Amino acid sequence: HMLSDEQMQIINSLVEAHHKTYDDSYSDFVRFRPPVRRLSMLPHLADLVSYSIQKVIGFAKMIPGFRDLTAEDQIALLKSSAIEIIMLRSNQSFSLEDMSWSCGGPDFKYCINDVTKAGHTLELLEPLVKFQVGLKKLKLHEEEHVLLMAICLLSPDRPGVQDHVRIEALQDRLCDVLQAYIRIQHPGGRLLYAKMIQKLADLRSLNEEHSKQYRSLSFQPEHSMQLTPLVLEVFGSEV
Amino acid sequence: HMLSDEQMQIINSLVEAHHKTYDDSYSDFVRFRPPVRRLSMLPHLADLVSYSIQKVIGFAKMIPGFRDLTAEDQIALLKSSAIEIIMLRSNQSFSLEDMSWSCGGPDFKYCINDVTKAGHTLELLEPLVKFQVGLKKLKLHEEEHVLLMAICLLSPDRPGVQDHVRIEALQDRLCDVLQAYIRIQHPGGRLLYAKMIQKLADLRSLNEEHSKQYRSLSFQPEHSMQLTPLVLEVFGSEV
Amino acid sequence: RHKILHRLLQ
Amino acid sequence: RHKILHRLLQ
Ligand SMILES: C=C1/C(=C\C=C2/CCC[C@]3(C)[C@@H]([C@H](CCCC(C)(C)O)[C@H]4C[C@@H]4CCC(C)(C)O)CC[C@@H]23)C[C@@H](O)C[C@@H]1O
Ligand SMILES: C=C1/C(=C\C=C2/CCC[C@]3(C)[C@@H]([C@H](CCCC(C)(C)O)[C@H]4C[C@@H]4CCC(C)(C)O)CC[C@@H]23)C[C@@H](O)C[C@@H]1O
Repeated sequence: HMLSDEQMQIINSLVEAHHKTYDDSYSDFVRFRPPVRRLSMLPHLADLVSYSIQKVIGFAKMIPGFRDLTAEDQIALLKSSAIEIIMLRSNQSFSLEDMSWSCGGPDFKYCINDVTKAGHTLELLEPLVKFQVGLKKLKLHEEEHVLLMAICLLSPDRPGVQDHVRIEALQDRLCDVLQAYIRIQHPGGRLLYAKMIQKLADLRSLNEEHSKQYRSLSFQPEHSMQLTPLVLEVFGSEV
Repeated sequence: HMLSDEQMQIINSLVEAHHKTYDDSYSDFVRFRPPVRRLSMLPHLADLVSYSIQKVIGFAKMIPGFRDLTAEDQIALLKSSAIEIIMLRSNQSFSLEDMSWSCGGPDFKYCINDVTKAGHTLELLEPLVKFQVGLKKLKLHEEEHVLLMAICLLSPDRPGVQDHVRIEALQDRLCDVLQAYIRIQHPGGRLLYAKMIQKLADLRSLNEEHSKQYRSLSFQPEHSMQLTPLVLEVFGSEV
Repeated sequence: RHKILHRLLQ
Repeated sequence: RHKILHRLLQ
């Protein structure tokens, strides 16, 4: 009925890491290519994703145990889960009132038709919105939110990983922390952990849909030239 | 003492091509990553060069005879001369009064210390400025300016070209047009053609200095990630 | 490779 | 390759 010292330190490290890598003011966005509303929004969103990947990488290197993995496994986990971590962390900006990502005034408020001007269709954009709504309804504590990101990144079931035994070992330790935290520090969360694991499976399908929409983008040189070097390297298949 | 019909058509095509690929208002620059004044200006200048490369490519495809070359020779000529054409066309924006490239108000006025915040040193920046001043003093007509760009691009002496015989053939035809135009349409230009050929040799040395400064940039991944896909492809050596 | 250049050259 | 990722991972 009480969190251990080690489980607390793991929680302290993740919350600090997330605070070190997420700006609730979104003030770096003026540094991106400005949004325009023929894939009109692609340059801005590419800069947005490239920026978030650097933040996910910063967050990952502070997950306990991650830096002990080989550089190969770190890359393997980063490449496969990068888009899933981005969809998870974007929930902090998602607003239920306007059903969009409100990162600013008119410019940085990202609604559905804006992602359309980036190679995606209204139809395939549907499960992303539903995922964000259901995730928003869980009203996760920062600890639960940050623990879910770390668990997602440390999935042993990624194409590329080698020491899946030890990545699974690290992920289960984090899953133990989340279960204990929910049980002893979240009132009325009797089914929350199960629901969070459900969102992870949803991210897998959203990940696969992005994978295919991205192969279209990266195969058209006039669109892939709009991407950034980091995006092409993280979402490329040149392992 | 009179321009031929063919020499006029070659002049008409180049002036139209340059007018189709150079904006004297520089209004697309708000679409670049904004300038900031640790290689602070690099993202803006990278977007600037990437944009100019697309314009040089557009200009090149309208040079008479260029489209008849193989795609290999076109790439070979583009990759070797891209930075030289950029330095030539930038002279239209270079102002002698402030010794800078005045493409806007405070933001898009590019002085010496701004290029320093892009991996270049004050010392190596010297021949670029002297080149621009001497080029500005020639007071070239648009025809002479646009003819010099086409002659530069069609140099048979580039690493990579194959049918150097026919690229040399195209370049000499353009050199004939420039000599004839200067002789019959430019008063007091008795030595202008010789001076323009001198500027071409100067571009070769500026090109080699950029080549080495760029290898430094492209070998540091934290800097090369700031570049664009087009820049890395044009200035890369993966032929 | 030169995929972008090939594309930009129409 | 993965030069950027290797660099960003310190
Ligand atoms: C990124 C963040 C923020 C907001 C995050 C958004 C809103 C904007 C659109 C983003 C960035 C989506 C991408 C964009 C395209 C990606 C490239 C061009 C590489 O294909 C679409 C594929 C997903 C659509 C679903 C589908 C069809 C099934 O694939 C993922 C997260 C979204 C803002 C702030 O909260 C910080 C946070 O880091
Ligand atoms: C580009 C244009 C304009 C202006 C053009 C400028 C002013 C800004 C700086 C630019 C763009 C210089 C580059 C920049 C860095 C390139 C990357 C990052 C790839 O290394 C420096 C290497 C040259 C320094 C000399 C040296 C040391 C010997 O290498 C070339 C032309 C310059 C504005 C307008 O006129 C349109 C025109 O298209």
